[PDB]
Formats: sequence, structure tokens, C-alpha cells
Amino acid sequence: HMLSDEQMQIINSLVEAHHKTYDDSYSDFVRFRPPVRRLSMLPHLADLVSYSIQKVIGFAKMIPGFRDLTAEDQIALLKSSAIEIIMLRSNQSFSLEDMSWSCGGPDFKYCINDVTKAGHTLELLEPLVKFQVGLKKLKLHEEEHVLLMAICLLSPDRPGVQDHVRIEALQDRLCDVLQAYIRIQHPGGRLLYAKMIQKLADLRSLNEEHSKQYRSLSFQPEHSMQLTPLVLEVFGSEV
Amino acid sequence: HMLSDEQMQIINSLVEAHHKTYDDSYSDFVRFRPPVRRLSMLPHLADLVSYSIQKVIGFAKMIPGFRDLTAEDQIALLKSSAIEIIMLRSNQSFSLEDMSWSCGGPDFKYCINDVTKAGHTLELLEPLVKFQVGLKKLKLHEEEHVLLMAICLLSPDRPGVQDHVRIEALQDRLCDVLQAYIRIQHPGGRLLYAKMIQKLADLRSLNEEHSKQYRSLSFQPEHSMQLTPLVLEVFGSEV
Amino acid sequence: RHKILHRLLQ
Amino acid sequence: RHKILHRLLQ
Ligand SMILES: CCCc1cc(C(O)(CC)CC)ccc1-c1cc(OCc2ccc(CO)c(CO)c2)ccc1CC
Ligand SMILES: CCCc1cc(C(O)(CC)CC)ccc1-c1cc(OCc2ccc(CO)c(CO)c2)ccc1CC
Repeated sequence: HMLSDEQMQIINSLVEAHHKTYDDSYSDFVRFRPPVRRLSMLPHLADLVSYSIQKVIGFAKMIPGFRDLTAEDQIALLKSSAIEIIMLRSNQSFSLEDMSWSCGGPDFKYCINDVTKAGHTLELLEPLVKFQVGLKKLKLHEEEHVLLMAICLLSPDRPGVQDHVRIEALQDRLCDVLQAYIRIQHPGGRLLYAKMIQKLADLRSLNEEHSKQYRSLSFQPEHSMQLTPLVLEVFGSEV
Repeated sequence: HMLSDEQMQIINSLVEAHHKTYDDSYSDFVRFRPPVRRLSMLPHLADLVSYSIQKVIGFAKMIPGFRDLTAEDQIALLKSSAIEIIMLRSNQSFSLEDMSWSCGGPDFKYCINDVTKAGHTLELLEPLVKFQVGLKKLKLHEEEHVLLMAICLLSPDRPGVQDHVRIEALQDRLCDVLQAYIRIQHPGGRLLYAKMIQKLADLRSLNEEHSKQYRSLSFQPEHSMQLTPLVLEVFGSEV
Repeated sequence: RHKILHRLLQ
Repeated sequence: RHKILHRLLQ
């Protein structure tokens, strides 16, 4: 069988949005507070993460349907899933070799070494890298990788979501394409779809862990003053 | 006549505090978000200013007497005068030659050129530079320069101050030393004290102007998200 | 309540 | 109310 135009349109809409919100040159990183190898990485990583939220937001605004949700629902979806979309989008720079994130080169090559001095512990980093490695192995296509981000972001089972039904539709019309594409365009992708959805479940645990650790950090002003207004607002607890 | 030990003690206490909170190497500037020559300077200047607040706070905590005020009064004094202390402390790097702020070298040499793309207008920059030039000419001693900062910061006529009387005492015991020192240790400083107090009055107008312009900028989230948590909190309107 | 998120979302 | 100012002031 084969996909339909409507479906193909969705894929081109997403893939484009990703391209438009993910700079392969990573030249924006030079504008972050310099990396430094006591939480010496917090400034640079905080900037990287804030910057990523801005990209994740830009991506969402282009997911077809998303822009028609209520401003309230849009936020609820972002606040709860932004951290997962960031973990998903960051895989495109994760390297199995050096086991790190290589972004344009040195200074922007975050080994498990430097990633420690950002306020988080192994209780997060361990599962995180484990995730990046596992995910990196599914050698997804750009099309599938971008779909998974739109699916993750359009999960109606996030706290705060009002219309936990219209979002159900959207995510469903999304999982359809993913299932289809994998069937029609991915050789040896018979057990893929199921492996991907499992990743979305792993993102839930990582989300939980990051949340706990973020709270402890964020409670200490000597540390929260190192963050950015956007990071504070998005990862904040304001209802 | 000559000063007393008590007075001399105050001067050594201040001068030391200034030395301890003002790095002549300006090596901390490398850690700011890089300067960039549309409000391209906002990131770097926001970082410079946030960093300066931290220094101004550190200075205050060492002004004798200040630490005994109520936590509430301490804040009221900082929130209202921090911007003036920064303008006063920044003079130590202002250069009459190039008419700019030279901090360790290039990238950190802010001409009236780059200082424009930070969100402020000539309605502030004009009087500001005018101030820096005028002040730079009073060729103050470190002792007098540091006293003027402690006097400015201990003004009881700032909104929010509760004990507008105990602070009156402190600032007074401060103006005493300044008047004395200028008399006993500054040749040709007969008309100085009066010129200095006039500067404290100019700082009031600059403060007013910055406040107006800060409000407009700070009202636009695309811009306020460029600031830091400390800058937002200190220049904020929270009562 | 979510000043920056709003401005960014339009 | 002034979280960071407080922590810095001690
Ligand atoms: C999921 C954890 C997100 C995270 C949050 C925080 C805070 O909670 C908020 C600031 C701290 C209070 C600090 C550091 C980190 C972090 C960032 C990394 O960057 C990958 C990097 C990030 C993004 C992209 C694209 O968005 C790429 C390129 O693909 C590379 C790698 C590892 C870590 C954990 C230490
Ligand atoms: C009084 C104005 C303070 C100011 C506020 C803001 C904001 O209101 C808050 C972030 C913008 C929203 C942005 C830029 C500026 C600024 C900083 C300068 O730095 C001197 C520089 C600053 C400090 C020190 C020491 O503390 C030295 C070294 O002596 C040099 C020179 C000129 C300017 C006006 C454009």
C-alpha cells in the first residue's frame, strides 16, 4: 500500500519546520555564555537549553493543527513536553563514537565529563545517555525523527491540557503517518514503530527525573539566577 | 585640623570593600554573553549590568552599619540606588580620550557607538556620558570615590525606606569623612565636596530616565527575556 | 502568567 | 518577593 497526499503534506510540513528550527552549523552557540571546563557548565548549558526551547516552540507553531489549539493548551503542551522534545532533537548531534554531543566542534563538544558540572547527577545522565545511545541506534529517517517529535509534543496526557480529546485526534493522525511511512518507506522497519513508541515512554521517566533535579536546583537562588527568563518560565510551576 | 581613627577606620573599610568588589583586570567579562557589533549589545550589557549589581551588593554588605539595617531597608536602598552606584563605579573605566568604557581591551571597549544597541536612547546616553565626563574631571581619590558610592547608597530619601532616620545618621557620618578628607587631604579641594554632592543630584535624573526607558524595554518580553533574573528582580517593580 | 511563552507563541 | 536579593544579602 501507499500513503496519501494529505499525509505526505504533513510530512513535508514537519520536515520543513525542523529544518527551519534546527541549525546544522550550530553557529548560534558562539553567542551563549562560554562553556567552562562548581557548576561551571550551568551558564552555557542554561543558554543552550533556553535557546532550544525557543526552537521547540518555533517547531510547534508549525505542526499543523497545533496553532489552532487554545493558547492555554499550547502552553500546557510545551511546558510539559519541551524538555522531552529537547532530548529528542539533541540526538541529531549525539555521537556514538565519543559518546557525546558534538555541536560544530570543540567548546561545543559536551562529553559526559563536562555535562556533569551543570547541576544534574548520574541519576539523570545515566538514563539520558542510555536513551541517546538506544535512540541513535534506531537510525531513524529525518521524516520519522520529526514525526516522533510532533507526536511527543501532541500528547494529550500531559497535566494542564483542557481539550484532552481534540489533541487526541491530532496525535492520532500523526501516529498514522509514522506507522504508514515506516511500512511503505522503511526496509526492516517492521518492529520500528513499536520501538519508537517505547522511546516516548522512556522520555516520560527522564522528564520525571529532570523535574525533580530541576526543582532542587531552582530552589537555590544562587543557582536559579544562572538560568534565563524563558527557562525559568517554561520549567516553572506557575499554573 | 585632622581626621580621627574612627573616620580613618571607615575609609579603610570602604576602600577595601571596593578593591574586593572591583576587578581591575576585568577578566570576568569573558564570561558574559559575547558583545556583538537590533539591540545586538543587550545580551552582553545585560550580563555586565547583572554582574555589576552583584558587585554593588557585595560593596554594600561591607559598608559599616548597612548590614545592621533591616533586610527590608537594605533591599529598598539597593533597588533604588543600584543603578546609580553602577554609573558611579563605571567611571573608573571611562576614558576621556576615546570617550568610552575600556575594560581590559577590545570587545570590552564600549564606545557611544556600541552602547546604542542595548535598548537605550540618547535621552539617557547624552546625559550619561556628560556625567561620566564631568565626574572623570573631578579626578577624585580612591578614598573620595568610594565614599561617594557609600553616601549615594545610604540615601534615606529613596522610596520604600522604612527607617528614614537611622539611615540619615549613617549617610551623615559618611558625608563627614568626605568633607573632612577633602579638607585635610585634597589640595585645591575647597570647592570639591559641593561639586560631588551635585553629582549625586545628577544621578537622580539619570536614574529617572533609565527607569522610564527600562520600563518600556522590560514590557516587551522579546526583550525582557534577554535580561537576567537578578537584573529583572532588582530593576523590577515588586513592592 | 507565562508572558514570554505567549509572545513567542504568536 | 526578592528571592535572589535576599540570598545575596547574607
Ligand atoms: C535533558 C536535560 C536538559 C538540560 C537541562 C538543564 C537545566 O535543567 C535547565 C537549563 C539546569 C537547571 C541543564 C543541562 C541540560 C543538558 C543539556 C545537554 O545538551 C544537548 C544539546 C542540547 C540541545 C540541542 C538542540 O536543542 C543539541 C543539538 O542536537 C545539543 C546535554 C545534557 C544535559 C544534562 C546535564
Ligand atoms: C546606567 C545605564 C546602565 C545600563 C543598563 C541596561 C539595562 O537597563 C539593564 C541590563 C537594559 C534593559 C543596559 C546597558 C547599560 C549600560 C552599561 C554601560 O556599562 C559601563 C560598564 C558597566 C559597569 C562597570 C562596573 O560596574 C564598568 C567598569 O567600570 C563598565 C554603559 C552604558 C549603558 C547604557 C546603554
